Amino acid sequence: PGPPGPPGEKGDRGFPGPPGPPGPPG
Amino acid sequence: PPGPPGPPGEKGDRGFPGPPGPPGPPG
Amino acid sequence: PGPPGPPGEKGDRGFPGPPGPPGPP
Repeated sequence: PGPPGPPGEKGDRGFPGPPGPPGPPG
Repeated sequence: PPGPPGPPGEKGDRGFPGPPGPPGPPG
Repeated sequence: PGPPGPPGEKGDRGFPGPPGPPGPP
């Protein structure tokens, strides 16, 4: 049988991160 | 003959969280 | 033909998130 195929396409970029923590109480 | 290409890769990790918000005002 | 190739590489990490909301007064 033949060799394995080439590597697949690179995945999509991740989603942007969430907003940061709420700031401290004043 | 070589096989077909592998599957597309997985989606990347979500970005890190942003920094803390500003403090509340003194008043 | 041979087997499928290796899975593609994982995607890049997303962009960092925005600043958090303001703290309470």
